[PDB]
Amino acid sequence: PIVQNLQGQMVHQCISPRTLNAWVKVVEEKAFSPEVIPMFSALSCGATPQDLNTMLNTVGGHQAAMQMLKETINEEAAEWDRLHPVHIAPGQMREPRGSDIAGTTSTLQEQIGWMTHNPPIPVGEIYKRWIILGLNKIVRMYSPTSILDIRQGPKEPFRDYVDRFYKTLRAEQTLLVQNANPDCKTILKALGPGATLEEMMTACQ
Amino acid sequence: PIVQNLQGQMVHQCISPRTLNAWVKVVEEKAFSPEVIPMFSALSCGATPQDLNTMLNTVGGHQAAMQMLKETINEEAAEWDRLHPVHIAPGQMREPRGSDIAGTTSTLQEQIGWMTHNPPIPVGEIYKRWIILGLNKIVRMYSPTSILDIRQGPKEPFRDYVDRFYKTLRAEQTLLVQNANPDCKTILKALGPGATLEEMMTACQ
Amino acid sequence: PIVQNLQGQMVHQCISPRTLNAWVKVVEEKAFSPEVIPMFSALSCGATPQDLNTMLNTVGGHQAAMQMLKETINEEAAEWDRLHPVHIAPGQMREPRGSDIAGTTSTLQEQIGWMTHNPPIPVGEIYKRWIILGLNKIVRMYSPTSILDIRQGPKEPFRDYVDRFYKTLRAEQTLLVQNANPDCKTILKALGPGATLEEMMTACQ
Amino acid sequence: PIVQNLQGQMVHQCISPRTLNAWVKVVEEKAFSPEVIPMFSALSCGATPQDLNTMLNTVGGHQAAMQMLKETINEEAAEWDRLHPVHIAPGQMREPRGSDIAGTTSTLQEQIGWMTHNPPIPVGEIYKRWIILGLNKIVRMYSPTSILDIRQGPKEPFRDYVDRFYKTLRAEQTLLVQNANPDCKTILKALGPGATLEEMMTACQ
Amino acid sequence: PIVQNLQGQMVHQCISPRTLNAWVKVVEEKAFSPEVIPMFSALSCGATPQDLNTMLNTVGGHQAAMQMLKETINEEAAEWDRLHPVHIAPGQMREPRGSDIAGTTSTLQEQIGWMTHNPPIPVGEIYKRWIILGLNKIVRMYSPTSILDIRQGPKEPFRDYVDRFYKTLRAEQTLLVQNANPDCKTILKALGPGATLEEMMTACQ
Amino acid sequence: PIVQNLQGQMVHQCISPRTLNAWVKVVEEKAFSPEVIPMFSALSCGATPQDLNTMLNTVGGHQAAMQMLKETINEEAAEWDRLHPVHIAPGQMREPRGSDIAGTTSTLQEQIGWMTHNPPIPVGEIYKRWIILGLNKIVRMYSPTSILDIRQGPKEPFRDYVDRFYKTLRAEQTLLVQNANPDCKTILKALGPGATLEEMMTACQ
Ligand SMILES: O=P(O)(O)O[C@H]1[C@H](OP(=O)(O)O)[C@@H](OP(=O)(O)O)[C@H](OP(=O)(O)O)[C@@H](OP(=O)(O)O)[C@H]1OP(=O)(O)O
Repeated sequence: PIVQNLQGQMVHQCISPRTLNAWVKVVEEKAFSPEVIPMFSALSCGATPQDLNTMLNTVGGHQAAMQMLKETINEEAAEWDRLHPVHIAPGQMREPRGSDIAGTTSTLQEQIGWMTHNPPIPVGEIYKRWIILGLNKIVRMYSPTSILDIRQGPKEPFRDYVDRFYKTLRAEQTLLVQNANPDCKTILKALGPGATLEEMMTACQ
Repeated sequence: PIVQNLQGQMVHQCISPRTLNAWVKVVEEKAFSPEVIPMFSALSCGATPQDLNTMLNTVGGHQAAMQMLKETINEEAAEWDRLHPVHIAPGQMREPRGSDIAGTTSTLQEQIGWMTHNPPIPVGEIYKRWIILGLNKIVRMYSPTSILDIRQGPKEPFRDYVDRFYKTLRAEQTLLVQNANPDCKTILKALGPGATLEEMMTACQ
Repeated sequence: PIVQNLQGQMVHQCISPRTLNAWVKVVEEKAFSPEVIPMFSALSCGATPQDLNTMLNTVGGHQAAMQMLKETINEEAAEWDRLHPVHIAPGQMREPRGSDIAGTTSTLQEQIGWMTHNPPIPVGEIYKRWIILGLNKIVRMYSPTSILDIRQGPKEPFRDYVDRFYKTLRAEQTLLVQNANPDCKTILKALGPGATLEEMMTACQ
Repeated sequence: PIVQNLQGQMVHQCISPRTLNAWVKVVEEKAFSPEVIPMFSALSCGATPQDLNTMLNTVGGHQAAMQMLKETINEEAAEWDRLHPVHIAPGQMREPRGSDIAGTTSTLQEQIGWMTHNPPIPVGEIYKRWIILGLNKIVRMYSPTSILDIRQGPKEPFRDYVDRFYKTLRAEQTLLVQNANPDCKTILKALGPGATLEEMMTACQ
Repeated sequence: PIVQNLQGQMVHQCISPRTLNAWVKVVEEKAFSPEVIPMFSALSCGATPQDLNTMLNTVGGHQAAMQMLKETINEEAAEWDRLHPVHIAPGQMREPRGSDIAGTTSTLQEQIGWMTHNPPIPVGEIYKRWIILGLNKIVRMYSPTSILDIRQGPKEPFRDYVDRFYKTLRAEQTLLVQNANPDCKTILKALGPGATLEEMMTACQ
Repeated sequence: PIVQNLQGQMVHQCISPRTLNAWVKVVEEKAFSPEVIPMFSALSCGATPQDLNTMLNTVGGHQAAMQMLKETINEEAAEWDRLHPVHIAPGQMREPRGSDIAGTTSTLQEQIGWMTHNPPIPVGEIYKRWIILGLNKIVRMYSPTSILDIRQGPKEPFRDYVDRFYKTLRAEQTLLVQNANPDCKTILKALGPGATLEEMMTACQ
């Protein structure tokens, strides 16, 4: 990553073993549950394209997902190249292409040079947006169940039903009342319209 | 978070993997037991709105609770907007709206700019107050038992009863004597009024 | 806590996740065994009143003990207010009351201001003394056995007996010879007076 | 490794116990699965030849692999010596030979001297390229199965098949359709040409 | 402890939770095996008397041992007071007594003042010598077996016997040949005098 | 150890609990497998003689080995004294003897003084060479099997045989073909001379 030292210049620091290990574990434990994406974003704070490639490449399973992600990255890179065509002056900074942003045709020195320029060309932030676009599609694809099949069981506590319902909506990126069991549905119908979630959960407790 | 370096300027630092992992674990282990709230407050010391959103978004379960929290945050944001209406001068700091404080319509650069201004606009401290308001309502809602149902068993040591009693009061946010078993109740009645808790526990040992 | 940086000014630092987790675990594992108190004192080195409240508030069980501690803290605060009455000049440091020292009516900024003043008002050290007074009473109360009931068994090695004896004395805050078994008691009587513990343990080995 | 301190000079730092332990574990757990190579590259960021030799030498098993790697390193060193022949001036920097780059005939002081020269001779980056060449050959050799033997089972979900297929291709460094089961193959044939992987996985879900 | 910062002044630093936890564990796992003493010495590098008392006081068991240690410390303190009698000038450093060195009648500020004086009065190093004197007596006392009872079994490999023999000598602070079994004893007698341990172990392999 | 701070002077730092614990564990887990030696060398980077003695003394078992090591160290120290005889000028640096290099008759202050002198007397590097000489003899002695007894089993995969073969050669510090089973031996004989290990392993797969 690129960090500010104790004296206030932006410098390159090695990715820590703690960071590397945290990412690999979360993917092992959680696969592409939606909460993996904000964890990815937090663990890659200040990342260079080189560091982002490290994090993706260190994943050993889920290789269908990692191929789908490469495809998304190649589409965003090709759209970058459409919007930002490029033409080198000795000693001067060249303009990045899509494949430079994705870290496949650029060196770590060029990446640092772009990211610490005045004004900077935030190649790490741009690449991370492409990656997250790709990861969101994977989360959606790996979602096991439609929101239409989340219905409250006859003996299921309302809180447990709402937890399943919002967990599914999150992964898929009045239905709550419609899919409630007969007993809660009655209670909820009687609350009247524009009830908060707190009020519905209180009523059905 | 925003920290002071070794040379005494306020600078942005990445959220640590240690911090991220501590929060996720405590929610996995403790759910919305009341002691989770002072842990949240301690783990988010110096946080930007971006960092607070990271911590909330990295929770994978309890999605009914996290929806209730979004609702509370939207109410506080709307009250902010009532009290502090806003109208940009090139290069100058804009005034934050509710959604800027909650980190949904502001960038990390704007958040740092507000929090390190002279004088600062403590957007992270303001947002954290809204979050804690929301978390306290959740703790109260998830409290399993009324204080009225905490009564000392015929064979239950007085200390164990008092522990259950104050654990429940804490989550719900002379009753102690009234709910004691016959044997302790006698002892306690005879101590006379304005006995300390130490004196009651000593007497019933 | 308040620490000296690498350049020698006293500055505020966030409580670490390592510190927070160490305290919670030691209370989970050891409850109010006497050795918990020197651990508390070591983990709270340089603490502000805010940090001390964090550490106490993050404990989830033992809520009878934490209520007894609040009582002790309120007594010490009221005695502070007796000895040090208070009357604000724009921009000037106000004098702390008992409730300021205990961190309930003071901000973190005021606490840092007191603790780093020339000369300082060590509000964190004062509060920590009150807490430790309260914790010692709890250790004493939770002591399972009287020293009078620690007697050496007919087959118990003398070393194991002495370990139980001094473990109990520590928690309760010639008896050793009197409570020894017949065989050691004989040996010990014959050593004559003013024998060291090393000499008694050697003799009874 | 060679790192920049807080004041911006390139200095030598000891390899951390965290780094050493991370590498040894990943080799214990993953052997020569392909994802071990990007982990090696990330854990050896800024490494001297001495540090790279440490990491290789601390591996206790897989000694057939570590002998094959020595062979590859000796070939690259001999090609270095072909391209860059060498001839010492008192106090002056000598030119490195292949065996200097691999750290067997150079001291740590010479290695730092080369790597921090203006302009630098990046002996650590050169050696790491040789090592990675050698590691890729080992990954290929230890690949258990040909891509030709990865075929979708009659009851195997398409996603699980694609995961095995791309895991194998990765280690070996229209076949996907040809090796699909009869049911998916039909669906896939009907999609028409130039379907993305996302579209094939959606269709076969 | 007292450490040098990044800028080269000697300053006080809080004892780390890592240090505190390492000590407590090693005593839990190893009791007073001899290797506990060099671990104590390494974990207390730069310690103040306050820090040394922390480390001793955080031990929960072995209270017979910790009482024996207090006795040894009181003897060394009384001998200090014999050799170095003391008589305060406003603002000036007082001379330490035995009980000041052991940290019972001195403040942390006085301890830092002594240890960082020019020239320094190394109260932490002096106290640590007293503690180690006391710990060595405990190791000796807790030694389970006399060296006279370490004899090689008829089926015991010579290496395993030598390991037990030197483990015992270490704790107790030609016998090796005399206590060998008949078969090795013959081999060893025939080697002739002034054989190294390597030669004896080779011969008996 | 002696490290460079953030400002570029060589200063003494305490051995870390992480370092201490890593060494003790690796000896517990691996005994004197050959890979323990490069781990020792990496964990003792920048060590003073005091730090090296700490690491050796913290090992609790293998006391026959640690006695053999003391013997080797005493031989190297006596050869040092032969090559470098010594004769003190008030305030001046004395010349080190063998026992000074091994840290038994020198203080930590003298050791730092030598190691940071201009030019330095690298007492830590010299002692570490003696230790490693001693450790290599121990690895050799504890090697369980002769290379002559490593032969490929009739059902043993060639890769597994080569792993055992090079693991043994490493500890002992055309035989490969001679000790192969009949089936591989045939294949290998037919490859012709000067085949690489990669080619032999490919052929026998
Ligand atoms: O790995 P160790 O040598 O035991 O030391 C570590 C380590 O910090 P260093 O990288 O400076 O060694 C940690 O880093 P990670 O391995 O987790 O990346 C860190 O944990 P944090 O990341 O949360 O800082 C930590 O400190 P903590 O005590 O807060 O766990 C600390 O251990 P000690 O400071 O106790 O020695």
